[PDB]
Amino acid sequence: DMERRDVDFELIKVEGKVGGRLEDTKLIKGVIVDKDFSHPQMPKKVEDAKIAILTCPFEPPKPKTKHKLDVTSVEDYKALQKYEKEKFEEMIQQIKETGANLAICQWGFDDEANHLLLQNNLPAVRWVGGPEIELIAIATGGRIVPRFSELTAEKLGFAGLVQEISFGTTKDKMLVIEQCKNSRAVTIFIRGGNKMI
Amino acid sequence: PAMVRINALTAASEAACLIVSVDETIKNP
Amino acid sequence: LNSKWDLRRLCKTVGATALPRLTPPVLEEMGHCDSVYLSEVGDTQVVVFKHEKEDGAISTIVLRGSTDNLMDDIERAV
Amino acid sequence: VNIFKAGADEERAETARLTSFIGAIAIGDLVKSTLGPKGMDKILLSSGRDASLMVTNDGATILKNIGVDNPAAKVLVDMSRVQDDEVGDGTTSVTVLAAELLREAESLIAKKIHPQTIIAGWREATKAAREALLSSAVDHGSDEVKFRQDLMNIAGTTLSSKLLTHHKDHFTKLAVEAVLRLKGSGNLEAIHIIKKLGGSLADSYLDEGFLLDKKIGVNQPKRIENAKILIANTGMDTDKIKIFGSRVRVDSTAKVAEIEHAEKEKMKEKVERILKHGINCFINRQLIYNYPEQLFGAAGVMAIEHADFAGVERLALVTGGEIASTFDHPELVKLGSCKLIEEVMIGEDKLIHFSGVALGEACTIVLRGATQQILDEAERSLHDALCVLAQTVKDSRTVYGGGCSEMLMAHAVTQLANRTPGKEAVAMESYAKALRMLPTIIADNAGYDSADLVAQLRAAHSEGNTTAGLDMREGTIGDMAILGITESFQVKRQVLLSAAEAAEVILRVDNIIKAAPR
Amino acid sequence: SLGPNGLDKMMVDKDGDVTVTNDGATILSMMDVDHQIAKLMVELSKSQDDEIGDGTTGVVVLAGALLEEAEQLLDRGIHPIRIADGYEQAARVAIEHL
Amino acid sequence: CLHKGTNDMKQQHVIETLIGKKQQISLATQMVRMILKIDDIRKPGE
Amino acid sequence: LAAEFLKQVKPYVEEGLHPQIIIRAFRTATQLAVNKIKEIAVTVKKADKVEQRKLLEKCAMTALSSKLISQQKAFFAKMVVDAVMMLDDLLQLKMIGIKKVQGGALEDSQLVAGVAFKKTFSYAGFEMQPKKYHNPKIALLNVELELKAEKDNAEIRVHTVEDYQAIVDAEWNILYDKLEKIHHSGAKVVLSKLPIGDVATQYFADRDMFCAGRVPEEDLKRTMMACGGSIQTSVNALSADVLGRCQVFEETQIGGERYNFFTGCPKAKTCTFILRGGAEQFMEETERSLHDAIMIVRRAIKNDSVVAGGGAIEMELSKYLRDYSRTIPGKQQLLIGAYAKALEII
Repeated sequence: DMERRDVDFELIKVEGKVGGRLEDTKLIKGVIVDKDFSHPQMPKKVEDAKIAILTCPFEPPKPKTKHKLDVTSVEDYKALQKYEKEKFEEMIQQIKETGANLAICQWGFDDEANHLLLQNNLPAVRWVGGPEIELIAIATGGRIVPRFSELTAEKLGFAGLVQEISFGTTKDKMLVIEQCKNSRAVTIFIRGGNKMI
Repeated sequence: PAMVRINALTAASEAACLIVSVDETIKNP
Repeated sequence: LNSKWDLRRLCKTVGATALPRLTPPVLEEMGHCDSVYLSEVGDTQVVVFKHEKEDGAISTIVLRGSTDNLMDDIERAV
Repeated sequence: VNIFKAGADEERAETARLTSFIGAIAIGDLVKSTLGPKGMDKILLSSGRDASLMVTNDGATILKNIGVDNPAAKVLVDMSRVQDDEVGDGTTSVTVLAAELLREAESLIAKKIHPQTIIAGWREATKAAREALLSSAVDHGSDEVKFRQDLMNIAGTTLSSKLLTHHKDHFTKLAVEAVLRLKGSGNLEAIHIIKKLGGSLADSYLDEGFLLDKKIGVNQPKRIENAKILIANTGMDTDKIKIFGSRVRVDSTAKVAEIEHAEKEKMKEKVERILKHGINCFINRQLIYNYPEQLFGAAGVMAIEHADFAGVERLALVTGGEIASTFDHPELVKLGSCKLIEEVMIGEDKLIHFSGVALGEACTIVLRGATQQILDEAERSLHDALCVLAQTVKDSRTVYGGGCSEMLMAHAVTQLANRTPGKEAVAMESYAKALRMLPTIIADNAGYDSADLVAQLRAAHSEGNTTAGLDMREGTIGDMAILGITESFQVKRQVLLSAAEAAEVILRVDNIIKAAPR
Repeated sequence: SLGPNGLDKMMVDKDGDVTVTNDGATILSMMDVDHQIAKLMVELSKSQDDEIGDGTTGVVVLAGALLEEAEQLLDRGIHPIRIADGYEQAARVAIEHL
Repeated sequence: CLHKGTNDMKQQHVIETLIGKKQQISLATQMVRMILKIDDIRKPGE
Repeated sequence: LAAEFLKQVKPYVEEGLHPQIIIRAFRTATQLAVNKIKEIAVTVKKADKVEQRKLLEKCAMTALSSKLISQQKAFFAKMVVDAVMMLDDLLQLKMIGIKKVQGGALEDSQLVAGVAFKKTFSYAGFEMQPKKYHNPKIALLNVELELKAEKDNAEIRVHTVEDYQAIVDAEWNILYDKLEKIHHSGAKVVLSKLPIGDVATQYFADRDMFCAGRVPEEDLKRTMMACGGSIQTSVNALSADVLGRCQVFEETQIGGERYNFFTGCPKAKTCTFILRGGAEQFMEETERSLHDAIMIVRRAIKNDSVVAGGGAIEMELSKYLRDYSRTIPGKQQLLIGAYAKALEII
């Protein structure tokens, strides 16, 4: 912040993964997450980066106050039974209607919803760490929606490239975000042969 | 400020006046 | 946080009836004092009910001095 | 005067130096025996686990399960573990190589030269070496003949170190075909590695299709041909409910009576939704209740439940089916198709055979053999053997092994040792000499007289025969290109680079301090 | 531990964990001292570092050598109060010169 | 430091913020001032 | 004072002297001593060459010229005097905060004509929103902001999914409605002793308002006493009158630490002391030094009576009593001299 003469190092993401040489260590004008796809069948790379940021997990909403429904009749189950997947259809269209391409969610998923989410070629990330998500948003310029309904194209995140990285030869992988416009956030990726190093 | 030493000596005054006014001690375990 | 005694004292001081019922600010059972405030003495927050009571009051005495032990003695003689 | 709490230590730059070196030397010499085509393998036993014990050849696991207090050693143990996650073998090499650095570096400590210099020259010396190595690499692209030809050459080199060595040719094909089955995918998880006692080692192999270690349901067809396959994660035995936890409150048992029934219809239609896909094989990582299974049995349609995600990955990979949910649009979901599924019994258990698979993407290797540790270490061998193998696909460039290349580096530094002139040149000598010790160690475990051979091998490389190598079945110099003693450039690169850093850190310290343990 | 030719340290954690480093604060951070003034140095560098960063490569080196020297005048029996004063003035001279 | 015959650390580019040392020396000064300021300690037995 | 008074009589204690005798003079000596203090006490407001603070300025310099910051008394003296100039007329130390900020030269320690926060906490967008508000309006909420996190405990009963649907939507609209009240206030900074829903921060970030929760009420109490605005529990009954205003708000990194800055309020009877310092022990020690400096001048503000230091007072007293002892014959006389004889020690 030249205008302020300052910089918060929280805007800086220090990230080092062991392996490889030291010189492989590299800044990334973007974000890398200790996360792969919510579904393994999801494609490894994305060219376009219509990015979505929500905190609400892909589940029946539950107003955290002490609350529980009181099913009595068959149709009570039936309409309830109807609504469950009907509800999942709702956000499925809602995100698809947003015209986005890739998503990220703070928490876990419903596998049924997760499969459906694959089912329209919309890769995402779930169980995503808090700051990191915020690192994404500033990196992509995006916002965080607590809802699908209030989510619109305008808040959608965008980037140049995102591609998960199979950095480990026999370990699980990472995902990195090659945003290409201006980013008030940036991350450094560190590699080398020793943990202490 | 005067009060500092003012209170000082007075508090000291009673202290000994307190102090000198005892002839023995008693202890309980 | 006044204990039962404290309000019992205070109720008598103002002569006003304490109300277990929150609503009814009865005129007749209502407080009346010459002056009430907070003061600071000895770096101690002090709630002050400065009073002028012709009918006769349950007054309070101020102990000032260094040694609390002296105070406890001095009040005991007092 | 006492400064820290009792039980805290402060060793300064002679005691600190030595003990760091002592254990490091212990690390090296403890493990030198295990690398080399004529190397040995070690046995590790639990303190108490009912003797959870492992005969092991790979030092990394050997390093993994050894508890060592020398912090510098723990550096090396982790150091190899990184390499182990890099290439698997050569943990053998890397650690022991780094040690001779340390052993020889200590000699220069006796020579009393500031180590800050030692860092510089070796860093320089390393710079020449890795370039020198890079100058020696070999590519093979569309040359599938030579590529696949060399590809198997790479395996046996890696493989001619473990207990399976008497059958190198066999498993060579195994890893080759399996690795080629990866079609450039590197995910070793696409290969399952099933181990079970019984059979000779030679009897182990890789299926033409896929096998599964799970139980069939109720009397569904045991064998299925031209199979239609489905995979899901939607739980059945765990009845699909509404996570929030609505109650069901009713005045009359009739209401709950129909609801139990209503759940039954809810359950039943879900299956008929599944069935609408016209699929005779379905699977799920979930445990599945038997009642739907009876409906599946009512369909005469076979299904398997509760096979964990990893196999599910494998199944989707081998069959191309898309693990799904709620199955709402059969046309929008691609099933999995295979020529045949049958139940075949191995050793003691029936295993789930998948013949005529759509995709060779996934695979699984049969392990018949002698010992848990034998099977275990055989498992250990291949996983690394594949591990290099994929990077070989990942980077299709090669280098000749058998110590020769390492000698080429040493000779290159030997030359640059002269262009140095200065104190560093001594470290240049030291660095190059240490490398030459490695093949010597190999010749050592082969029991041939190392002394002449390295000296002679140095001569030919000093002459310029970069392909002259070392004989491991007769003990002499030889043409590795003729003998196919080759390995990944990336491997030895990480070998060199990591040890170089390992050298750096170990020297740079001049005081160890241990806190009082809790 | 100071300077390009400086040589750094390896620390051993109570739980058997290890760390090699040069950052003096971190060096002191891992250190388990018992002497009280020592802890002041530890926080001294810590406060200095998160204020600045390295330089902790040499910060305490300033401290002790001055203190090491400071004793010599104590050997000359000069009162530390007066000694404190000049040092402060001396430092003020230093900064305005710097 | 790297044995180059130029003491011109400007040419050698060896540079440092004024702030770094300035705080550093002043900070240390403040510490040692207290360091001298103490005379007595009563340590409780462990 | 005491032990020396104890000390000199101790030999007289060896003489079997009734302590009552001894204390009798002690009361006599002190009382007689005390009045002479009052008599030779010094005021300035009758005189002409005093600015109301110079004497206070002198007293602290005198007061400060013993503790650990002795070389910078001329520095801090102005700070505290003008700072204490703000304390009117509650005059209590609780108002003014002390910020024991680690690191930095104590000569760089700050006094802000406002409040800063040594504290914060990380929520989602807490970094994202603007951190400069040149002429902002300050909201002070005690009430938390979250979807029924810790509110009244109640079970709810609903058959219809849509009503179930409607309810969870409604719970959100609750928080939105406060936030709408929050936003439509037109202010820019909201503070809460209580936790705040992360999402609202985004809404505040979306609408570029600043917020902060989990705040110390004490500093919040300063804040309301600083900016004059009123802390609120009711979002709905809000109005701009209770809404704080400040000359400028900021938030700055200091010692790496994440602080929140706002000052310049012309009518702010409360300030706060940013206390840079690189030793943990310095902080409390300075604060204790700082603490004494404040309370002492506070009485000085209360009492326009001064005396010289440097032991002169006591020597004057000892002399006066010394001559006075000549007046009083007998056993008391010996006590008086020793009373003086102990007196001079300082």
